[PDB]
Amino acid sequence: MKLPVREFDAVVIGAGGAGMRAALQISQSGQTCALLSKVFPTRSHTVSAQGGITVALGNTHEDNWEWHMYDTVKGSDYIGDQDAIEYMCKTGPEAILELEHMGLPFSRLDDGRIYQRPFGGQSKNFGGEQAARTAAAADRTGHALLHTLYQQNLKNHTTIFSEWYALDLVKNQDGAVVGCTALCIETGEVVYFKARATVLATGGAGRIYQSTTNAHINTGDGVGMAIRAGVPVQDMEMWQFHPTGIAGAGVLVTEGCRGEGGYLLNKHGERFMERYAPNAKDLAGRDVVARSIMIEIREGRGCDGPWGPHAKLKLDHLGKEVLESRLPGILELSRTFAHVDPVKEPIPVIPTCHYMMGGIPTKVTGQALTVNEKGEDVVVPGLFAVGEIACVSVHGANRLGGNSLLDLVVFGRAAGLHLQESIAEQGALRDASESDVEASLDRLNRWNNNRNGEDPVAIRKALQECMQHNFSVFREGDAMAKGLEQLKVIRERLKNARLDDTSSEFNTQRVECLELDNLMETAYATAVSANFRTESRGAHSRFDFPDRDDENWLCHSLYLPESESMTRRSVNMEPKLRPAFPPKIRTY
Amino acid sequence: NGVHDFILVRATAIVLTLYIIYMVGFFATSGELTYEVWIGFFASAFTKVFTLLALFSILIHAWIGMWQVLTDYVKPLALRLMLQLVIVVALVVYVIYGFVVVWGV
Amino acid sequence: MRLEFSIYRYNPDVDDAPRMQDYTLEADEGRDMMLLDALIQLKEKDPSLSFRRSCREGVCGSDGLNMNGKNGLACITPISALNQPGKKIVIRPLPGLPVIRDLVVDMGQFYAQYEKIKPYLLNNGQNPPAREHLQMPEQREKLDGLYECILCACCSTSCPSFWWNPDKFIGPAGLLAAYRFLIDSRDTETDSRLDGLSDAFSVFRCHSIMNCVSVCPKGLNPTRAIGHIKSMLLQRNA
Amino acid sequence: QRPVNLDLQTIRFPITAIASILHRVSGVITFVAVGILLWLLGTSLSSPEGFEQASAIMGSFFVKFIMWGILTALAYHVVVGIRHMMMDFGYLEETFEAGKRSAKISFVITVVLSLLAGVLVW
Ligand SMILES: *Cc1cc2c(cc1C)nc1c(=O)[nH]c(=O)nc-1n2C[C@H](O)[C@H](O)[C@H](O)COP(=O)(O)OP(=O)(O)OC[C@H]1O[C@@H](n2cnc3c(N)ncnc32)[C@H](O)[C@@H]1O
Ligand code: HEM
Ligand SMILES: Oc1c(Cl)c(Cl)c(Cl)c(Cl)c1Cl
Ligand SMILES: O=C([O-])[C@H](O)C=C([O-])O
Ligand code: SF4
Ligand code: F3S
Ligand code: FES
Ligand code: NA
Repeated sequence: MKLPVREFDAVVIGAGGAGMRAALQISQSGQTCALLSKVFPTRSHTVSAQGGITVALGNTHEDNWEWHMYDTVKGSDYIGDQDAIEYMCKTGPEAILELEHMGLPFSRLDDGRIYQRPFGGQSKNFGGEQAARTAAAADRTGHALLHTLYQQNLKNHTTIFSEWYALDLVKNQDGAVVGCTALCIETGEVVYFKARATVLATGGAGRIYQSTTNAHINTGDGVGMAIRAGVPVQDMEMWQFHPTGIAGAGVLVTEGCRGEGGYLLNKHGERFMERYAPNAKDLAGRDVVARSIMIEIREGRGCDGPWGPHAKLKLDHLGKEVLESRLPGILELSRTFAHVDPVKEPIPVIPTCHYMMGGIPTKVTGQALTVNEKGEDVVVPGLFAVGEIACVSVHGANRLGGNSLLDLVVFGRAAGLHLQESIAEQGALRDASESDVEASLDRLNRWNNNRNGEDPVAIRKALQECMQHNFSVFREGDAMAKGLEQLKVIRERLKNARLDDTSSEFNTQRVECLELDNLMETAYATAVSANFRTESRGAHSRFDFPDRDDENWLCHSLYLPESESMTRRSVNMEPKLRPAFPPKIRTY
Repeated sequence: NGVHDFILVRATAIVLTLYIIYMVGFFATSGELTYEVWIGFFASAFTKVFTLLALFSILIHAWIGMWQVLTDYVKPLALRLMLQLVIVVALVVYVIYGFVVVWGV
Repeated sequence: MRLEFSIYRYNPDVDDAPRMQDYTLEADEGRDMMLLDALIQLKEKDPSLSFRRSCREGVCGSDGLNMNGKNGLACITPISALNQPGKKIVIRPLPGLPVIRDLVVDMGQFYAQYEKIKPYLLNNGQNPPAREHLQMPEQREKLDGLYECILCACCSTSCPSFWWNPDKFIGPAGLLAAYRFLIDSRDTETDSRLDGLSDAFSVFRCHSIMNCVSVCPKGLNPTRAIGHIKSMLLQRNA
Repeated sequence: QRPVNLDLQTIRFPITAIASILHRVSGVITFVAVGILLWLLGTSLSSPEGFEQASAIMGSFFVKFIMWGILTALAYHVVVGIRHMMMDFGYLEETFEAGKRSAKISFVITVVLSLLAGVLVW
């Protein structure tokens, strides 16, 4: 060891929703715990969440967790694992009331109960009448949730290493994950965090695209670290494009706008969602509403102006009072980034890269999964994942509105709840050798020595443009084969990219270069996967295979990092408290 | 404590605002300021008492106030305590010197 | 059309003291952009320029800067609001905090004052709710204008009283948070809290300068909040 | 050890901020003025002679100037101080608009007193 070693029971890489809940839980469970985060905890993407948390509280009308389980399984287009989805919807209510008790400032009904609003994909009686089960604080829920979880961590004296950048996982000579190396952004010091349990909770990667609702810091760091560690990623081709991003800006306006009574219009003023989805209308599944708006545009029924091609989102008829009360957040957003006052005029929107369905495969416990040579599941000793970085999978091929926050809290909790048994079950892990740790540093050492290489700025731009034109809402076999080839090229250029800033006192340049490596691995695993799936399900939509193929593709796709090839995993269809929902035709 | 200061300062302010109104009252309506109409005003019991009352008010108000200023700008403990000593002795002098000036009129 | 900047620079390993450096950026004339846009582009040209940013939509509170003399968020300050013919756009770190590097400050004391006021629900557990704590819409409104704070540090770093006693005075941001728990109906420790704010510095260092109000990117009003706290304090200890 | 941006000259200050920095200065000045005012008042009472000696001093133009400043500083501290107290008692709103509005009216009320002060001393 020529590097400081900091030892903990658990090291939680990431301090957003899932990571902070998990930290909080692990800690109260007796164990030591380090919470790492490359930004100050409350700046994590979770802060920007608006709509709310979907959960069968049954405050707004009498509800039932199984109704929510149905909505999810259907919304996922039947590759969501039913046992996990059952766990989520069923646990939900208690896990969420728990937050209210932590002080989370939810909005209120007249009787004093948590306010709930209608949202995309929410029915009573297994596909029946429209429901309203998304609990919210105005349209600032993510902000309320995150700040509450931070305060809870403050109260609880959690150990938080703020503004430390995790570099790469560390593997013992047994293939078990025994912590990771991290770079302290302020001082430049590099350290080895040594843990019996490394929990990855690093969020999404919408920045592999050219336009996204995601923060600048969403660079799939977790996906890269995992891939480089030899750990497979799953369903990487399922990328959810939110129907209503602000045109020519990418900044999201909540699906809560449509849940409160707004609808989408095209250039002729037709509420075109009644055509594409007769029953659910503007509250149909997200993948569907996304494609619909994109079709309307692709046939000259889109609108135009300083924003670019877009659909009109009409709100004005809800009245100033309701808008300012239930949706004040998008009021400022629409005014600021669209120069449109939603109280008078419609908001210019267009589907935008939003959420990463894929990620590291995990059990409900949070334990990361890999497959052996026989294709069977094996647990990666020492590795865990929670939140967007994880593919449990509770969202399958299309996530439901409000279901991510639910996820963060439920599975962040669960992971801590089950950490003791997980550690005991895996047994003592052998120590990492000095060369094991040295290996983690390879990626960083390259950059520190490359002075005359390629410009990373151009490489990133090339990457994002590529994903944008080839792996967007609609995909075709030809484009995907060419995009994939350009990626191989782009990725070569990157192995020779240069770090133009050499300093060590808060050097943001080194960070952004380290991040780019992960943008790459993620973008790549996505492309290789999107090619592999020769069907159309949820968000994934190919023209050359327009049908959902339940005979060959009722499963997850798995990207094996070592051989850079694809494979498959079963979708679980065995709940415990009710019979499985059989795959049927999915229309809204 | 702070709530005490907060109240004391504002209380003395009300007293001193009444004193100023009363003193500006005299000045604004007296005209020919002969040595005799001046000394006559300051022989009055009302004027003697109001004035001493006003001097105490400054002692308290000014002390609290100057303290706030010092504890923003004057960091070194030594120098600050020294300055407070002056400021306070000064204030106390004010009240005593007033007791000497008006009592003898 | 060309844009000219003057930006604060400092790197302990190179710079003896801080310094203002000149920058030029070619800007698409027709289109308008945000200061953070410019900053990101300047970094392509000079990769050494360090600053913070994340959400780019004025919600996370990362990129607080003193722009043309006044605090705010780069991600939502339009170039057109800072640009005047013949004068450079001047960009400096938030005032009063230690400067780590270039435009990045050490938020240490800011967070410290935040923790000091115990910014978490304290409910003594008696008479538990059957499910969620019941809070009537009327009570929930009292949180409005208080819970939205992004801890961006704009208000506190523009307050003189905070400049002079950053560790004794709580500052606008913090006192706002304190009030946010002082009027939360679900918080049962109101008196205990108030007793911790009765010294001469915590709350009373505030003169109503009102810098706090004019800078808050979320349009919140720390002055009024500190106002309410003083009432409660008098109500209790007077 | 680290630098800090506290170069007062590089910062915008609103009218409300001006208003109180002056309130502070006017206060400190008034603290000195009370001794000077007492020193004068004491003279003008000790004897008939001392009084003449005082109104003699008050004749000097240089004295008349200082005397007007002293009265203007006090005028300010009182007006702006009452503004302050009015907020503390709820007669004034603590919004930013209401702050600016009242800070201006304070300045005007002060200029009017400052004149009536010169007239008292001229
Ligand atoms: C983008 C978005 C998403 C969103 C939303 C609005 C927006 C603009 N509104 C939602 C809503 O109303 N309801 C809902 O269910 N979901 C909504 N979403 C999606 C949701 O916000 C996200 O899916 C969710 O917030 C993900 O949370 P998670 O905890 O998984 O991720 P994170 O909050 O972004 O946290 C990431 C943390 O990891 C740290 N990090 C990342 N990389 C590193 C490295 N390299 N080293 C150390 N730390 C790292 C970050 O610092 C951060 O703390
Ligand atoms: C007569 C001699 C006086 C002196 C020497 C004096 C001095 C001071 C001083 C030193 C301060 C503190 C300044 C600061 O905190 O920046 C202050 C504040 C104040 N002054 Fe006076 N003052 C006098 C009279 C008055 C009067 C007649 C009023 C009536 C309005 C008044 C009203 C106030 C108020 C309300 C404050 C509150 C400042 C605070 O604590 O927030 N003062 N004064
Ligand atoms: O110390 C102070 C400074 Cl520097 C300023 Cl700028 C202001 Cl406005 C005030 Cl009120 C005080 Cl006390
Ligand atoms: O529309 C939203 O508010 C947000 O996009 C919700 C989810 O679930 O992601
Ligand atoms: S109160 Fe306003 S200025 Fe202060 S930290 Fe919060 S958002 Fe920033
Ligand atoms: S800017 Fe500062 S002094 Fe008070 S009203 Fe304000 S916190
Ligand atoms: S970058 Fe998030 S607040 Fe400006
Ligand atoms: Na995921």
